[PDB]
Amino acid sequence: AEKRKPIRVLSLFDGIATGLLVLKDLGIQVDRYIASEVCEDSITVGMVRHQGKIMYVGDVRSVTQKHIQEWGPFDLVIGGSPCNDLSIVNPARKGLYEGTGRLFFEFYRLLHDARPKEGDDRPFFWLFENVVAMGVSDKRDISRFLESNPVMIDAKEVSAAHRARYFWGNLPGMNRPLASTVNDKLELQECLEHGRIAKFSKVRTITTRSNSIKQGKDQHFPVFMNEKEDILWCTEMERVFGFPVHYTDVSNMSRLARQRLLGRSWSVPVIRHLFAPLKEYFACV
Amino acid sequence: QPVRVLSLFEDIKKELTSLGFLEGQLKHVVDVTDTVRKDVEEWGPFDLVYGATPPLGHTCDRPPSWYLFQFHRLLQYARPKPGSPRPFFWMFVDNLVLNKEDLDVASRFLEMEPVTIPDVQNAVRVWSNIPTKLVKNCFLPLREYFKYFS
DNA sequence: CATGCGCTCT
DNA sequence: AGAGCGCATG
Ligand SMILES: Nc1ncnc2c1ncn2[C@@H]1O[C@H](CSCC[C@H](N)C(=O)O)[C@@H](O)[C@H]1O
Repeated sequence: AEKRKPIRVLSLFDGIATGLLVLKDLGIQVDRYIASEVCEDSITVGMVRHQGKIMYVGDVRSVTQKHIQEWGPFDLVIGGSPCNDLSIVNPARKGLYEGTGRLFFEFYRLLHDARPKEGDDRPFFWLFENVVAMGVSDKRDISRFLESNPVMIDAKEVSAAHRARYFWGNLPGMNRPLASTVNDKLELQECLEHGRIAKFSKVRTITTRSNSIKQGKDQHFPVFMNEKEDILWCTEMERVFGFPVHYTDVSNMSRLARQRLLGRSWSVPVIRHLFAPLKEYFACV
Repeated sequence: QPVRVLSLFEDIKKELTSLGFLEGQLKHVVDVTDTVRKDVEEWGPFDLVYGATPPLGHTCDRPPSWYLFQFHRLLQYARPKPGSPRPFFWMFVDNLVLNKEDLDVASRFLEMEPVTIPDVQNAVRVWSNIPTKLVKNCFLPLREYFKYFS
């Protein structure tokens, strides 16, 4: 009689380990979490915030089929490739096939190496995330390689910021409606620290660019504080993304560094929304 | 057994008859962007699948890697079953249009280091499951596993 | 039409 | 560190 086992996760392009974070928040017992990252700051954040639980590997393109076979079978395979060559926010983007774009295929590739062989009836879940603001050609091509259509989820519905994102995958109930939680902070005001007034209810998509915090045409300061207008503090921004307070306060990072990490990141309530039914498929802690 | 071949980005039908593989059993696609798995399966199981980059100095909108990735895609589409009914081979050819980075990506994806074949700076590279004239010698050995219509 | 998981250049 | 550029695109 099959019992539920702790989950085995391969995380490509792991960033600040949003996956493991969400998984732990859902109370899902994690057998192993193998992450592929190359940015030392991000790897530091993952290392510190999850106390060496994360087994790190180098470049994703240094991971081979033999490694997948050797690192045990994987219950879950999640990844979001860099979008600096995909997003239309970058005028000088090199597309899906040049630059960092081709790294998507590295996910693709590895997915098929990790996919349980035919005649294997074990549960296999995978999730690939990227931006909506990408060219139609690239989107179509990604859909053709992953043989699926994406699901648009916007963090506006569940957080204090706009984050329209495409999600390819096969997680149960990806298309189900999002639902706010008592823990969710939907208005920017709810994210601010004490003594600070928010000019906005929602903020526009936060990139790695510092002035993505500026709102609309006239580049308005998002907050006002004691006779002086101000931008978001890193803690407030963390709260906006749904991360626990002071999550990215490591490795003596400047505002720009932290924001560089967070701008590339996932919206925690969204990933929680996606991983939510998994707690019924694996052992709970 | 007779011929069953899938040709990509180039047509070797003219060469297939020349080396003795023709008898209609060849399929050829130029734009494979809107080709699904079912489209590959419905064309009958293929014994050999070919694809090659256009000779450099030819005109192409696509990046050098596009050909490789599409080839790998349709290749995974074309492979049979865990059980092995018959012989199945694949071949990808670079006309020296692949960047060092891109050919490294090729070697990474096809899980094989390319064999380089010279003309006599007019050479070509190839990734193949095999155990113009000079590489026609590479088109040759298939005759042992598949009947030739001479 | 307003917008963007960015780069560049001080 | 912060302002400008960029324009296809939903
Ligand atoms: N070649 C490569 N191999 C592995 N990771 C890479 C890589 N190139 C870039 N990356 C990493 O991939 C990440 C994609 S941004 C996604 C971060 C993550 N999904 C999060 O929620 O935070 C970047 O942070 C970058 O550091």
